[PDB]
Amino acid sequence: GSMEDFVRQCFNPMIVELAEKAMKEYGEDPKIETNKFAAICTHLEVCFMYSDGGSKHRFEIIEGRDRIMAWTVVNSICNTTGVEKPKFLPDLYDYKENRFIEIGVTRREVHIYYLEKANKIKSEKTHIHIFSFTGEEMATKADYTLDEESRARIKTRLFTIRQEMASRSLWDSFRQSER
Ligand SMILES: CCCCC(=O)C1=C(O)C(=O)c2c(O)c(O)cc(O)c2C1=O
Ligand SMILES: [Cl-]
Ligand SMILES: [Mg+2]
Ligand SMILES: [Mn+2]
Repeated sequence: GSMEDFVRQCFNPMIVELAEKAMKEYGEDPKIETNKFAAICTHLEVCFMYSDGGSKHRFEIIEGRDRIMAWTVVNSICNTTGVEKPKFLPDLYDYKENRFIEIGVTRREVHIYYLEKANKIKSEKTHIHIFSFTGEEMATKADYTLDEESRARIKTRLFTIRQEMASRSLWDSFRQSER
């Protein structure tokens, strides 16, 4: 109950509505699966923060879009470059280094998640980039895409959430709840 409260206090209304949508599409109730709610909100925020990271329109956002537009963006980019169309929707496209990006956000250790992602997606083409709430980060062939300045600004936001969750005692539960 106080997590739902937190979610609507801490996150911008656009992120909140996108999350509710994304959850209801799998039949999960945000008022009930409140730890998934917060987890989705955070993932989306990082995506949006990451996309502002570098040069102006360095990145095309794919996450947060409906499936048709999402795929329109993908199919369009593979048609005009020739980079292998992926088997799943990624999170961004990097116009500077011509590759898609999967972004992950983990409550566990950053190596455990990176493994699951790598095996989950296969397609050697795409890029992975994990963040934690404790400031850890792991990237594909250790290539961190953004500059250290913008990267820290994300990890700093992720920490404050961890703290502000802990402040309301919600964190202990939120950390055990990742599947
Ligand atoms: C299990 C198969 C279902 C697909 C799914 O729910 C996910 C996404 O669409 C997605 O876009 C996604 C991230 O972007 C992500 O960073 C972590 C994830 O765990 C997911 C997902 O798990
Ligand atoms: Cl807000
Ligand atoms: Mg969007
Ligand atoms: Mn992702």
